[PDB]
Amino acid sequence: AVAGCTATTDPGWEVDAFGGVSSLCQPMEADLYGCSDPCWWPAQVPDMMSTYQDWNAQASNSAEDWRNLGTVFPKDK
Amino acid sequence: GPALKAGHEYMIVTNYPNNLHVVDVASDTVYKSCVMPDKFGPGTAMMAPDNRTAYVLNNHYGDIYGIDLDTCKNTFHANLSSVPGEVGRSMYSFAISPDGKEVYATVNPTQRLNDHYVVKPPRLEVFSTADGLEAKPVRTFPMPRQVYLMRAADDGSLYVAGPDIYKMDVKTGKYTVALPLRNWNRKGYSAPDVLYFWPHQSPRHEFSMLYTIARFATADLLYGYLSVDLKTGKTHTQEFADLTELYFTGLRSPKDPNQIYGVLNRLAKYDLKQRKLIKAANLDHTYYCVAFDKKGDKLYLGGTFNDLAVFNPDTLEKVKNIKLPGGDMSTTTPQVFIR
Amino acid sequence: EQGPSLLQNKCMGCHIPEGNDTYSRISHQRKTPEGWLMSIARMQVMHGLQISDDDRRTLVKYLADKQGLAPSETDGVRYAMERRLNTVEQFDTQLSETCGRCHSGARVALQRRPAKEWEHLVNFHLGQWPSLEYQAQARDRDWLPIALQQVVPDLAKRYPLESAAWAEWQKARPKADALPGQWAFSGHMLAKGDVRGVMSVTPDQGDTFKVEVKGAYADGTPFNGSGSAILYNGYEWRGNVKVGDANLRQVFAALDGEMKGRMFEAEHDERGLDFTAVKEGKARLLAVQPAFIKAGGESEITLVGSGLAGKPDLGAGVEVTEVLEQTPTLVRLKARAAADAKPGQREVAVGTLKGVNLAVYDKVEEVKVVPAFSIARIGENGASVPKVQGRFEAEAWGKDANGQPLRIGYLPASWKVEPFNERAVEDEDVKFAGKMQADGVFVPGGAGPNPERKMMTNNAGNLKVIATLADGGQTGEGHMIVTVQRWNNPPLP
Ligand code: HEC
Ligand code: HEC
Ligand SMILES: *NNc1ccc([N+](=O)[O-])cc1
Ligand code: NI
Repeated sequence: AVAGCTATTDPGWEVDAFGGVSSLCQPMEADLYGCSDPCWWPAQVPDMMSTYQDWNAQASNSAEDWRNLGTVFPKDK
Repeated sequence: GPALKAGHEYMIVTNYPNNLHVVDVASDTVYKSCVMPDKFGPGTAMMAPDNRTAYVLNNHYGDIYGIDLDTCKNTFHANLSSVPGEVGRSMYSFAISPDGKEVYATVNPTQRLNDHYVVKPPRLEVFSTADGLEAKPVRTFPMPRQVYLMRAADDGSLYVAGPDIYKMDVKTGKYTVALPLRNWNRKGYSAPDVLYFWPHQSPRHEFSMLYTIARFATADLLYGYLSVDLKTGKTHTQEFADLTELYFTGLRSPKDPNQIYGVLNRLAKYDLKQRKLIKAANLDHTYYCVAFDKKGDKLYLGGTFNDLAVFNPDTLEKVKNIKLPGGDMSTTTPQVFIR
Repeated sequence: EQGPSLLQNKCMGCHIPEGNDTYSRISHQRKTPEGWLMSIARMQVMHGLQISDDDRRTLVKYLADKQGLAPSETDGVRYAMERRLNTVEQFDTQLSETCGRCHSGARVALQRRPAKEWEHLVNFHLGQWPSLEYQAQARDRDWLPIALQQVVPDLAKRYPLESAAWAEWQKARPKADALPGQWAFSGHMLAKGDVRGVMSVTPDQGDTFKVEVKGAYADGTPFNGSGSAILYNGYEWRGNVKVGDANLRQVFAALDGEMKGRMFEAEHDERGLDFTAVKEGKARLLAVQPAFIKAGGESEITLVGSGLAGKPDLGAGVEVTEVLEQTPTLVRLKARAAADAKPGQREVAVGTLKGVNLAVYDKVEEVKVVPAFSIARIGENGASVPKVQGRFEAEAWGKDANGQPLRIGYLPASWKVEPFNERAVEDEDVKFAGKMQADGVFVPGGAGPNPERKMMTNNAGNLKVIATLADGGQTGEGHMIVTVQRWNNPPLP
């Protein structure tokens, strides 16, 4: 575990339960909305259940429109 | 649009933008598509006993909708936030009565005030399907925390998946532990872990879920299968393999109940009796949810992206793919039925 | 405006006035400057608060000064503000499982609240993210009862609103006028090398300043820049210095004429340097660069510090063959260690100034990769997030004359990547994960699904980072995982 990663491995986000990356979504996009819809990894992946409900508006098809997913923190400027 | 045909087999799946699609199982092609009201999330659907109306948990886990598949008409709608000052969410927890006259849903509410939140105890809310688009609780009972999947048995009883699987009387609200999970004090083993959000309406007529459990970091990881026969109420569990990889969903073939197919990064075919992997298949990408047709002659892989993978269960090889209009299926559960 | 009127004009309505510029929730918590920015940011994102970046900066400053943390209350968890995301946290299990499985446990430790405020926080979590109690390390227990009955009282005990430290800090807190002046600095950027020079801090409006960095790296690449900085709570230094073509953020703790912290790229927090500075007016010996000398070797060594006066003595066996330059903040000389010099540390000195050690060594026995474990991340390729590099250094170890282990330092090495396991070989991670450069910098692959890979998967990988010393060919091993991006990235991890 690293300070910048999640410890909730279901199978996880930035490392799986086994400590590798194989049990993760392949590709990650296959398990993106499965992570986002019910906010399974809210600290890394933005919740659409409550906080960022229109996050994937321009990316309904994550396999092809993953580039349209923006960052969520309200940075200066 | 086109009304569904009698005797014909169909499959419903929900797609990202906010679609409900009907797939003609015989030709493996999209029969028709319906646009659902409001917003998507989770999009989990189940067919009513009429083989005509689909009930969907949508609008960010806070509303249930009834949609007539022959016309795409929104015939029912129950908001889960009927209590003043609270926002209610359903963690995939909803079921339809055997006669289709009531819908149940456990609501985990949160009172949202001006400068703070207060999490409130959960509650089962009963809705009458006759109430249409403004359905309100006709009955409510207290529910324990961490409740998710629920399925109404033939005798009207409701099997509730929570820390333990409960059997609940929907008239009195009293419930008993039907199958202990957390409090399954089985020696030599740990408590089982269950992560399941796919309420399969399988041909076998059972409420089934997969679980993992350690058999005594020394512990031997195993995969198990749990099942509640919805006809008789008979409960059953059994480990079928040593955990080598993960699977999200798993179904027993209606063709051969001794074979269980699990899926996530690979589609695996197991021998329950022998507790042995008979065959595995590599996928084009991660798939969440399995679905068998009535005869068990086909196996569909759904969830994740916008395509269904059609597999031949015997050879365990992808026959074709059904590309759905729109985007990701996400955590949707492919539902098969005969119109 | 002024902090108090903005508090009322922007927070009131939702937050109840309790008298003399105090409000519900707000006046009962103490956080770091980034902690305050995060709370206000949540108000905008979650509650629709309408506030300009300027008024937000005004409120953060006001709240950071009024309700901040004493220096000792940040002890051991400063890595979070310093954006050290590869830090392996060490907290008790209850805190880690309950509160540190999503974000860092440090985000919790950088706050002080009474039990009721810790309780409101627990209700907010389960209320904003209902799935919380159905997740790993939550579904296996009665999460809410445990959190309210066990965790809240512990959090209130470990991190209380009132403390002796906070009390004394409000009285002993210095003003910003104690910072202007010349500051000699020493530092080190992983996979790049040492850096040294002088930072000129001149005053500006209020608690803000103008900053001038004059210096260079050990290799000769310049480190000159200009920027500004603000000082929160009398010690929390936050600055931005445009050095070359990159904006570097400075997160230092300025205490007793000394600044300790980290300076990283605004956009890439894995690309940074450790930073230590000493204010002029006090004689200090900051660092020796390099901090090692091989027996029977010729080497240009430079001493960094403040008020350096006298003659440099590098210990027994080390010969100062010529002082190439001797200013009060930098003394670069040529040295020669005898082939006979006994291996071990040497107390270095400039006149009567002592403080830093120089390791004389004969041979390298053991090599350690630093960091031993880290996370690299795919990015760019059209994505909204940047790549997160793997940056490494080979730490050499030997033995001194007393048979005791000797940490020599960071020695030049050759870098390569190998599959970490049978799985990584099968999927060809070394071919897709990215490229390990000769300088120890690993550049991950681009983001998105990769049609070329099995299951069109991402350019992720499970790698073994191998360093082989140029001095003797002794190898070392590290572990690096190249993973997916994260779109939610607040000021604190
Ligand atoms: C133990 C019960 C926990 C404590 C104590 C805290 N958390 Fe969390 N947390 C989570 C998110 C998604 C956020 C903020 C949104 C974002 O990061 O983008 C937070 C935030 C906090 C904060 C900041 C509070 C503020 O600014 O007012 C504190 C002090 C905090 N958390 C304490 C997510 C999660 C989560 C995953 C589902 C868990 C288990 C926890 N947090 C647990 C704790
Ligand atoms: C109404 C729409 C709000 C305005 C305007 C502001 N806040 Fe708020 N705040 C609001 C709620 C409903 C809550 C409770 C739930 C939550 O998000 O935490 C809060 C809470 C806070 C807190 C406590 C945070 C914690 O983790 O305990 C703080 C410190 C806070 N609010 C600060 C704050 C400030 C400084 C505001 C002025 C710019 C402000 N809030 C406005 C709702 C609303
Ligand atoms: N960690 N991701 C994840 C996606 C989907 C489900 N699920 O559908 O139950 C669970 C976890
Ligand atoms: Ni070694």
